[PDB]
Amino acid sequence: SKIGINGFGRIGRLVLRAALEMGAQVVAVNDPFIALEYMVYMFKYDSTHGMFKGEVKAEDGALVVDGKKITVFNEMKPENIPWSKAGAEYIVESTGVFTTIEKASAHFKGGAKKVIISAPSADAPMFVCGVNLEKYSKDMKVVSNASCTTNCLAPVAKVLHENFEIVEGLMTTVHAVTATQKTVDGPSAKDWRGGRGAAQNIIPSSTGAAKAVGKVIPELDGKLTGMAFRVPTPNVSVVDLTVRLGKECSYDDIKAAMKAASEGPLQGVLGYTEDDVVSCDFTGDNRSSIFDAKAGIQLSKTFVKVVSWYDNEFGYSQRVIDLIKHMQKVDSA
Amino acid sequence: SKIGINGFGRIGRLVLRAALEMGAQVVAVNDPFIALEYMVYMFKYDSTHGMFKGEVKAEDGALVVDGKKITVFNEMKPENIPWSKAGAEYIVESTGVFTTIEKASAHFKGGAKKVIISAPSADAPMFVCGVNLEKYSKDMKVVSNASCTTNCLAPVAKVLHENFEIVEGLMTTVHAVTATQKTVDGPSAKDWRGGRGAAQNIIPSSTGAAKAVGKVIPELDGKLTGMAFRVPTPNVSVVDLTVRLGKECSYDDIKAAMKAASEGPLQGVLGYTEDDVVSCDFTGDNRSSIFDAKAGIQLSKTFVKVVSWYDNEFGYSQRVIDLIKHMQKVDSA
Amino acid sequence: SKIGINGFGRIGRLVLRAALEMGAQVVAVNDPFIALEYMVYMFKYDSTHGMFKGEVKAEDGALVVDGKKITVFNEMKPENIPWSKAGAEYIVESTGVFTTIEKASAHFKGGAKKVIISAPSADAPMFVCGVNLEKYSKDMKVVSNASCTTNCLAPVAKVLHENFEIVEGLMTTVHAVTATQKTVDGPSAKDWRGGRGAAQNIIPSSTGAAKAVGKVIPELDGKLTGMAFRVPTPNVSVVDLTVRLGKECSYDDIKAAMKAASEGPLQGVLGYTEDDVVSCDFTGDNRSSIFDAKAGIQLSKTFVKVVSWYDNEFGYSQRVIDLIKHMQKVDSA
Amino acid sequence: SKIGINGFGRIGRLVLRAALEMGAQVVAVNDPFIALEYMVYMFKYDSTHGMFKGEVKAEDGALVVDGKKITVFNEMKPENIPWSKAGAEYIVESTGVFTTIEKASAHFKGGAKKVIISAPSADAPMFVCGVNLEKYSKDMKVVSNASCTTNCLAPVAKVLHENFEIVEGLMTTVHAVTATQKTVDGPSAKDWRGGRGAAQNIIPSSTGAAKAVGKVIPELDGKLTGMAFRVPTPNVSVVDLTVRLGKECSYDDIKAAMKAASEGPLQGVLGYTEDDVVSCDFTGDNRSSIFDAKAGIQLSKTFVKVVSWYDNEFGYSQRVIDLIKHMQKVDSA
Repeated sequence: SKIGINGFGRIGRLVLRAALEMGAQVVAVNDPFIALEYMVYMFKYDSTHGMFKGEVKAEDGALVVDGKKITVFNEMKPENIPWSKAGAEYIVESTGVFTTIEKASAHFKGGAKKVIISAPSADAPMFVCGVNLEKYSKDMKVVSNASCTTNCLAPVAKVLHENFEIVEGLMTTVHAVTATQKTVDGPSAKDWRGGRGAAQNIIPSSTGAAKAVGKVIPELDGKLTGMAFRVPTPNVSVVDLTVRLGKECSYDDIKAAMKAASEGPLQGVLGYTEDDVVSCDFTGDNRSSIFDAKAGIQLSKTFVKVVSWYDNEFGYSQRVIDLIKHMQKVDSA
Repeated sequence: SKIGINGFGRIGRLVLRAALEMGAQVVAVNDPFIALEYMVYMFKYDSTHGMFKGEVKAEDGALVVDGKKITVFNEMKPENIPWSKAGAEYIVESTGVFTTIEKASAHFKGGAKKVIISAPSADAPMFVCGVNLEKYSKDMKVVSNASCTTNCLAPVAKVLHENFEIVEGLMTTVHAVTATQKTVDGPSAKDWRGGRGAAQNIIPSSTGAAKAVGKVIPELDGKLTGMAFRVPTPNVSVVDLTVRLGKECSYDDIKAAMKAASEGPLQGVLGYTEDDVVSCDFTGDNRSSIFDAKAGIQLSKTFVKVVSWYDNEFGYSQRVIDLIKHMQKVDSA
Repeated sequence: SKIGINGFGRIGRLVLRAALEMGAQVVAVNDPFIALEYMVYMFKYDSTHGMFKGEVKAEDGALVVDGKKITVFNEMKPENIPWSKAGAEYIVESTGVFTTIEKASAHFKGGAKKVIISAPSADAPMFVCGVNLEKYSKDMKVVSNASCTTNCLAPVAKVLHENFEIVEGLMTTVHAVTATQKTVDGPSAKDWRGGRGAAQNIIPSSTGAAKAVGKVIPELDGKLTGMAFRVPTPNVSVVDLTVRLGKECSYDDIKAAMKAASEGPLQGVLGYTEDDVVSCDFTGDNRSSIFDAKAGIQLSKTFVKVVSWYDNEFGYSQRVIDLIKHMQKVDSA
Repeated sequence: SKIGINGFGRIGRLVLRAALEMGAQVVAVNDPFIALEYMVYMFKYDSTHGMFKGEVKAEDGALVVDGKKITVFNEMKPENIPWSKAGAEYIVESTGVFTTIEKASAHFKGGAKKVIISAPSADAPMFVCGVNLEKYSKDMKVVSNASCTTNCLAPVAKVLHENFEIVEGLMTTVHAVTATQKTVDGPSAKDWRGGRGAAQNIIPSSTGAAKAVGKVIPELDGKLTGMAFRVPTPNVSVVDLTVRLGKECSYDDIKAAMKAASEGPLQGVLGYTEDDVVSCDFTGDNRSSIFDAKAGIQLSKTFVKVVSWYDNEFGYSQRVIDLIKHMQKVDSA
């Protein structure tokens, strides 16, 4: 699908695993810091998701994954990456720093057609698969796939709001550790709690996730907000949404509405389970949000707490490829 | 004080540490399973709270801690413990098994004057220090000190209800691992999620805490309920309380009300901080509930989330001694 | 291959995964404690090794795994398990308690032909695949597959001794946590260090592994001994063998000898790598021992330290099926 | 004492804590990256060693700890720190970057009298308190305090060599995580294993410790070498030393020799225990090396394994202050 990836960090590298897994075609990778023999090692071994089953080798200055030759570039500034040379047209911008339309637009100088920011953007239209893809029009040059917690929250909020109306809600995500955290207490000037030892601590943290759902589902703007607790697990997180509903209902109506949407309009985005699951059961899960039927609780006919799991690395990687596929189809119709 | 302790598990051992920290007097300990020389070792060394500072030895069938002799019994059945033989009068029943009035009364067959269940009871009146100690009357022979999460929830629920009226609240506690969990996946018949590998997993779980607050503050009965997530930390937990309030207010009004209560009627039970704290900052904290001012969020003038920390092992042990000291005052008044 | 498994704990349950994976046929499972709906859950979800990809259901009092109907029994005493009724002939005895020939022999009363103890036996001949299988003769009714650390140590010691002669050696295994450990400091009367919180601690522990290599390779009897440090990882362990050799050599002769044996007589038992591997890279590995070329060190021409990884759960499960296959072939020739 | 500290990372902060614990006087701290109000916070709160007991505030551009004013500089280059301005004379250079005599000499441009590198040095004479302090002469202007693992190895190597003669030794340290590791898999160009997820993994690593002992005890030069395994614990490490000895002996002779040295010439540096200890029992331990008597094993009268614990953050910080106090005595003698 002429995909180029900028950044070979955790998201770039798993977006590449996802593409391979989904039959997609990545033709170029850019990273200023990882050299090609290091790229091979990093792609091949993964402590959370297992060793890549397939051949990964460096051959003539290209990364070669199961025969697929991927051109590698090591440019510092996006404007200088020669995307056109590899034939990379739609590029996943995963560095975390070129996230606004102006900045992401620097990929057009090297011949990119469209840029997909895999992070919240302050101004590029944000998409969540299964919720607002019909808003995408081929004239959008730079889009964003929002965050992995927005991709978990927005499914479950779409179903709750369509059927019972969300009057207001407050969310907590119990989130696995990330790369921005510290093995032992270290400096983190912009977030003091975030520099404290990640394996030792439950750490309060912020999240713009519930805010961003107000952008993906405009009717929920200003009705949701939340926070995060980082806890010592390597991956897979859980949204805990407490919501005041507009229409009286039972918990079995909430379970029935969620099962119905996982079977139809949100098939493959929203999952449904009634088992005694814990977080390791969703390592490698491709869905954006998996509603846990037995964990939620209802205090009253309009006040309830809903629980939804997400593999914060893997489901979001798979959604980046889904948004590119949707985009391509819309741009060639 | 003439305290006796039944059970030498984490609660029993740490109530012995708290007594010694607080000048209270423990004269006998019973455990059917832990022999005297193993008691010396388990009390002396503690992975979370550290080595006991002071001398701990077994001398003539007694446990001697800083010169104090503690008679040791190894009886399976309460009715068989010779409490009067050791001069033990106020028994902390900490095994978790004899929690109703009918079952805890077996201690009177051995000469006990009062029994304090250090766990929730289906029927013994439950106390939270700072919230309802004035309900205690000297004719109550069996009382309960409720649980560590109720001791964290109830102070915060009391200030919120007094000042703004709680209409409805749903609670989550992000809870450190406990002795009932498993190092690797194994059998837990009653609670299948609870048998899954504790260091690997975020584990949904139940909590009666929120329900128990309706017992302690009768006007919150049926207005509150909640759940727990067990996460891989050895100690210290956090209550995440989402509440709809009767009176409109700002978050600064909630902060002011908590600060004031921690300086006055709840001094020593409820703490207040505005620092960038994490859970390891509360290891060894003696207070029942520390309101984290900076972590809460308010969505509207009546819908807010409040975060309060607690060292689930240690604040609770100290409260058991405070409950016994209150009781001995009323009983000899 | 008419296999019956006694015990549905971690080894029993992964021996069943291994059998399915290897085309073997298990016709019965016995466990007194796990009921069939709990067996389905436990087999299906695994925090370390992933969800079973396949259908697992209870159907008419049988566990049915991908069409394979497995009869379940819930007997407390091995003598009473009716193995003959399901046609279970070779039974994997994995409970950890019926480990001597007399005790394991209790399976013959229910019609078992041969018993394979998946633990060290004090008296049943111990086998390690790739090292002493030719010692097996069809008249042996009860054999043992030794332990997962013996299955890692014995390969690597066979190669070192055949080529350079082991004069003496001392081993340390840095071992992942096991089921006998405790989430927080708890009682463990027979091993006080072993009751201390597993996620918090490096814990010295014993191991009979090096002793048992003296039984599998009789020429090394009395020349090896060692110990274990339990550390907070859920699976995959590493042997660190420090050895005084009889013949002068270089580290490159040790690497060459190990590569040669992994390519021929020890193919599939002993692996060889020169990558920058860490323990998660061997989760799911089927080999008994994987020699790490870059981690070992040589001080002198006869004194060296060798490093070998093993997935202490998975490789040993796969070897139990390999020993049964070898046995069957030898018993029907 | 007039101590200055360069760097406010884990070693810098804990050397400030140790000085205050020991009555020593620190008059200035430099860190280019950590601002004064963030210094207050990082010093006050500590996940492993706990909250500082005492008042810590920023007052007029100074860090005031228990009434003591500490002038703060934020200079990138040593030559630019105005050490004489604050009356700082003995500088603990703890950044890890200025470790040779040529690089550490940049501190004299600012008025320093002596520089103590709190890390190994390629050329500054290295000291281990208790082993070779008598080699210090007042003309040495730049010295090194070696590393925390050398401070654990060298006392134990000294008793073993004095009494039985070390012919050959290979060491492994099972080492807690450090600040150079990663919460999740990421880039570590120089050391690929060291970038893999620290809480997930046992990680082979290098150590110069054993080589450095040949510098500190010149007769062990070239007789020792070793490696490290980084494991998921926040602090406290253990040396596993396998040694061939010149003189035949029993393990009881090694125990007796260690016990005697800890009562006499190594009192305070080497500790001795015979309890069932685990690593959390040594958090905050001030000693450099605690011999665990019960964990070692002896194969033959000349081949034994010795286990010694150390709190890699804390014993080392205390030794830096002991080295400075020795130096100030000799310099004013």
